[PDB]
Amino acid sequence: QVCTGTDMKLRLPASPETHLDMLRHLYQGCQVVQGNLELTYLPTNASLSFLQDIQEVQGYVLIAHNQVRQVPLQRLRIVRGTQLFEDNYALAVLDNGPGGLRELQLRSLTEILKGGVLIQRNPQLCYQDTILWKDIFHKNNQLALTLIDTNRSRACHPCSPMCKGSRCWGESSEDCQSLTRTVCAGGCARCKGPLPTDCCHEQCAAGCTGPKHSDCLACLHFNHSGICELHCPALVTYNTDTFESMPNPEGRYTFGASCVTACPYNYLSTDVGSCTLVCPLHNQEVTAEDGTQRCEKCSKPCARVCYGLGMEHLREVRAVTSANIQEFAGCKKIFGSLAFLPESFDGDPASNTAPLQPEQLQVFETLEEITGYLYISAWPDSLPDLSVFQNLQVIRGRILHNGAYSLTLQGLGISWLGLRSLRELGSGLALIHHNTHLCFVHTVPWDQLFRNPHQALLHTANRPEDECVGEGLACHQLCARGHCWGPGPTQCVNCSQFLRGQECVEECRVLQGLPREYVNARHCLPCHPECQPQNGSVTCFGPEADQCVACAHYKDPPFCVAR
Amino acid sequence: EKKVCQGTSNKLTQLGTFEDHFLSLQRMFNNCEVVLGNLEITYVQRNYDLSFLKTIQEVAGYVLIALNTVERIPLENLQIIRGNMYYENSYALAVLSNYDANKTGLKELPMRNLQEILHGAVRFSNNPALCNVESIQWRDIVSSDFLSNMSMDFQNHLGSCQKCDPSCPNGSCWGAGEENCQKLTKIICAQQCSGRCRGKSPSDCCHNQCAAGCTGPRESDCLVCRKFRDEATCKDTCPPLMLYNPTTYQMDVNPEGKYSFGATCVKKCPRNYVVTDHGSCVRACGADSYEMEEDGVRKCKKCEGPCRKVCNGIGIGEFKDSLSINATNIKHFKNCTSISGDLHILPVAFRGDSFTHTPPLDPQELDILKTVKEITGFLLIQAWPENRTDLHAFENLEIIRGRTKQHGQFSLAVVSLNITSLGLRSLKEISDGDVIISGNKNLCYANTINWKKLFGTSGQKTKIISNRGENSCKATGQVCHALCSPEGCWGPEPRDCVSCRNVSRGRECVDKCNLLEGEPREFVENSECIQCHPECLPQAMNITCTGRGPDNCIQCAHYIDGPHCVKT
Amino acid sequence: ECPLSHDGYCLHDGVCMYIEALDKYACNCVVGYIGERCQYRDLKWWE
Ligand SMILES: *[C@@H]1O[C@H](CO)[C@@H](O[C@@H]2O[C@H](CO)[C@@H](O)[C@H](O[C@@H]3O[C@H](CO)[C@@H](O)[C@H](O[C@H]4O[C@H](CO)[C@@H](O)[C@H](O)[C@@H]4O)[C@@H]3O)[C@H]2NC(C)=O)[C@H](O)[C@H]1NC(C)=O
Ligand SMILES: *[C@@H]1O[C@H](CO)[C@@H](O[C@@H]2O[C@H](CO)[C@@H](O)[C@H](O)[C@H]2NC(C)=O)[C@H](O)[C@H]1NC(C)=O
Ligand SMILES: *[C@@H]1O[C@H](CO)[C@@H](O)[C@H](O)[C@H]1NC(C)=O
Ligand SMILES: *[C@@H]1O[C@H](CO)[C@@H](O)[C@H](O)[C@H]1NC(C)=O
Repeated sequence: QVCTGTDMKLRLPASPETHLDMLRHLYQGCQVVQGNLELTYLPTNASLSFLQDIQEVQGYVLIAHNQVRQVPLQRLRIVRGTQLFEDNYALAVLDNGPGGLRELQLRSLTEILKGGVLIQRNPQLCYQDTILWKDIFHKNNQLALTLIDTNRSRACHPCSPMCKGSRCWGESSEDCQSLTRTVCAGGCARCKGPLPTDCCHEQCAAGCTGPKHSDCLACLHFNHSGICELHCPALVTYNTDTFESMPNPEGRYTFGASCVTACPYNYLSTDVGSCTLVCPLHNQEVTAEDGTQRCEKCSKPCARVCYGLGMEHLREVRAVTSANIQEFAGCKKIFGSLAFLPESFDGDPASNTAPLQPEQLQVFETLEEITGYLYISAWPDSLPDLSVFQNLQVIRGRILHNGAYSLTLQGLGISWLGLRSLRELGSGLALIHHNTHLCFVHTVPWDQLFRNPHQALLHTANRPEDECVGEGLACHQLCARGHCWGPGPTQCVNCSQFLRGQECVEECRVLQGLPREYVNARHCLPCHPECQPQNGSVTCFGPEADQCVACAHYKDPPFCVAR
Repeated sequence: EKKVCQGTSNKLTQLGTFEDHFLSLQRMFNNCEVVLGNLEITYVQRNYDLSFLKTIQEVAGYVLIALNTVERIPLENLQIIRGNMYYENSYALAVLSNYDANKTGLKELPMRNLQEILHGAVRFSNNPALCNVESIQWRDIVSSDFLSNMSMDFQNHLGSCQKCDPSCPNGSCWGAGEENCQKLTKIICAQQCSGRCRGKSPSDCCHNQCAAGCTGPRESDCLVCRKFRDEATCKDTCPPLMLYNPTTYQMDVNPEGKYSFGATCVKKCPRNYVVTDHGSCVRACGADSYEMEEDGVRKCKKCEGPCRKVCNGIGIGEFKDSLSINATNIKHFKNCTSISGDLHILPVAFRGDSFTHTPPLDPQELDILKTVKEITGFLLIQAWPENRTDLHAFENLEIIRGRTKQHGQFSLAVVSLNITSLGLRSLKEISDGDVIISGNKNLCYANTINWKKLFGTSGQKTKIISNRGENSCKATGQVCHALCSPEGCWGPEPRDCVSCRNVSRGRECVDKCNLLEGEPREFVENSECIQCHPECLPQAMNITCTGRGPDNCIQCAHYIDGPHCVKT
Repeated sequence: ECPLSHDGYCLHDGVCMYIEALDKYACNCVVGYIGERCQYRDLKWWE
């Protein structure tokens, strides 16, 4: 029920046919949004049934350029606003508009911690100006920015007469806003009614149901096991009797705005019990042999480690050019992401930026792990696959392109992928669109690459089935269950036979063949060539030549040497 | 400024007569507010005054009022009882059998400002005459966790007691005068916050870490803290040094972050405590650790490999109740280098114990204490055999950190011994604590130590008096030493001067290491002439060895390999 | 006063006492010591 949220400020979607499908695969079943609740460029007849349970948004809520009649966010409870759209805005409803937003229907929304409201350029909405925004806002941001559109170009009905105050979001009777701040008495921050007895706990944020702290509507700082307060229980208990430190059994790990038992994959844990995406300085990401990772303190120098895009060394640049190709010299783990923009292969005059070459990508050969996303939008006509990323093992995806994607391919001349050793896609999605030559798009085992239920392939506008059957675009039968990458037999992810040099072969040359190879549990490896070939028997057993029953020329006690 | 009061751990023990114990109680608890130990009020007679108990504000242990005779114990300004130490494993406030043969003991106990007890319970027993204590409800004081084990009784018979104050709710008054009733802060209070409060208003209750009420919703207007005490405020956890930064995405300096030294948060740990990565001043680190300094201050890191053995010492860990080292626990100190605790050499180990059924300590086992090197806490030596002349069991005692101190002040106490010289040949630094040498019979060489260059922490005295006398070691059997500095000498043997001026070869000091008329030739290095390379031929009235290495000689012994003097 | 099961329980010539008001076994130290079993010397003063 935890999703990471997108990062589309105002840009156009990369694929309009799979954008609603992207929101369906991500925002379904979410209740706590770690990032941003963004709804950009949604046309009419859009099934928005995946939005009926989102409650907590840690960043801003954007509804931009949409043509839907209504946005069902009636269960939206709290907008924390840790990341804001503009400098001082947290609820931005822009440029929506027969189309256009009819009613907002934000019933349970009664708390915004940081940020303001920007409702602008929406000539289909009625009740954006009659909402008391001081009831929703916190005490610290009472002087917030409350820019509300005035022109509506549609005269509609007033509010429902069953509730007083004329504070309604739409036309329904159960839709009008209940005051939680301007109805309280004394110094109550949030309350249910005007009585001082019905005031809420000081750690409740969006109201409460009872006076206790375990039944808030939304909580202010940190939640664990239904109990929420300011300070999260850490893993270190400091006993002030004999002045000692103890591991706390009841300490929970800080995850976003909550405290969980163990925070999931692609969230690196620290010593203070506050897991997040990246670790600070003097810390190395190590593996705790359990599928998860937990960075601790490193040694004394800790000088050099490989960084990438979206990090300390590279902030403003978006693509990999020849200026930042020396920094990836032979590193096996890029901290950050990789993006190949179409401007990276273009020569810009008066800038001394040389375009890339196909012989320059061989520095990415020893790459095995990417902590961010992999974005490719331009590819030369030299080689039609991704053999320069063939040793890439895992893509973590802690930094995502547009907050949603971790493996993006935009308009390439690629025909088969060729990502052989790719075995784990951590976070995000996988978008493939407008590739008119890529046939092998559904033969990849994407379900074996996934680790979260919010992950799915989004493919469109690729090479169809009719151009892949008559043209012979189908690999060998060695790839088990159709899990295939390219037409060669060397790119099966899991074949039921042995391996001769990262290539699935049918039968090892043990009883036959001019060289002799020994049999591994999954591989098939060549041993020393001067072992005597046994005509109809098991010849070789190990890499050292002493384990042969007979050798060629000389018999010495260590091994068999030719001279 | 909340002056530190040490407390007493001498439960139900009369110290001498009644007058001597009363003078010790008046001398111990004179003008002290926060009691880190235990408030034990025992054996106070009728015609005495207890005004010095008016200044005690809070106690960090149990409060044991037992076997008294005075009619009034003014514990008026006592605010909170922490209850860190338990009396009967669940009890903190124990008033136990305060009655004479006339059954007229403690008539009233005016605990006016007492509003909350965190840990422990309340036990009242055998109080015939006791006014305005039976009407006090204890649901306001004792929390809901430790409410089950408490029990009390009241038998008022022929006490001639008057009426409580009707101007206070629920009839609960501590005394008999005006505004002498219980300032209850729990039940006439809204349940809209889990902390305390000051009135019946719902939106006017205290902070979560403000225990025993407050004077406002801000954490500065607060009487006492609950877990940690920040400067004039109360916090649950004062923040570390380097937090996150949303701008530079790196580590940022502290706006208000400090360390954690016990109940308070200070800016810097002392030089002997271990600075952990979480920013808390600790005495001992974790069980899988390695105490080693990184940059000046002492730290602990995760040890690799075997991580063989650490010694808990006396007082903490497994040996918390054992009061001295003896013939039973010394076998755990065999392969031990760093004492992470205390060391008590008491006369119970040499006389034998009939209660705990332990054999007497073999005096030859004290050489096992030769193996250890340092003490984090304190050293209390009150026993030594009559035949051995010097304390040679602590020859390799390098540093005493003084983390745990005897009565909160003393760190090195070699008292009531039969020694003629201390013999601490490697004691070079005492990081914390006071040093007393007193009560000894024939121990000189004590005023010629000059302890001011031994400790580095300022504000520390020493107490050396009535040991031997300056005119007693005047004879030829006792002298400090010649040829060395008068800074310090530990014994009559020449290996006992602290700072030798001329020659400091090993542990001993001599006339001179001979560069002209000696077969070993030792080059001077930092006023410590040590033996040079053994394959160097001694010269005739010349400088033989210049420095450390085979390339510092003129004529080699056997063979010449360039500048080196090699055997083969 | 106290029986032979608590003989030697108290140190430094402090006499054993039996408090019948609480059914406890206690010490009476000589002038100069401190503790539960009269096991510590008062270090804040002489000797
Ligand atoms: C010599 O050194 C001995 C240490 O090795 C030391 O022995 C200790 O004597 C103490 C005297 O009371 C004991 O408290 C201490 O630990 C005890 O071990 C018992 C083993 O069964 C436990 O049953 C016992 O538990 C309870 O004991 C009493 C009962 O009233 C409580 O007061 C106590 O709090 C606890 O609830 C306790 O754990 C013991 N240690 C060892 C390791 O044996 C001996 O006294 C020394 N002799 C001297 C100084 O003369
Ligand atoms: C605080 O955390 C608790 C614990 O997870 C939340 O309780 C869950 O609420 C959802 C509502 O959709 C239920 O489906 C779960 O079954 C609940 N879990 C448990 C263990 O009860 C709670 O919603 C969080 N927020 C607040 C404001 O209390
Ligand atoms: C207690 O302290 C006060 C402080 O002035 C002093 O006058 C008094 O003599 C002290 N009493 C004892 C017994 O030390
Ligand atoms: C005191 O109450 C606790 C409940 O927390 C219980 O576990 C314990 O047995 C009780 N008795 C004691 C400490 O003697």
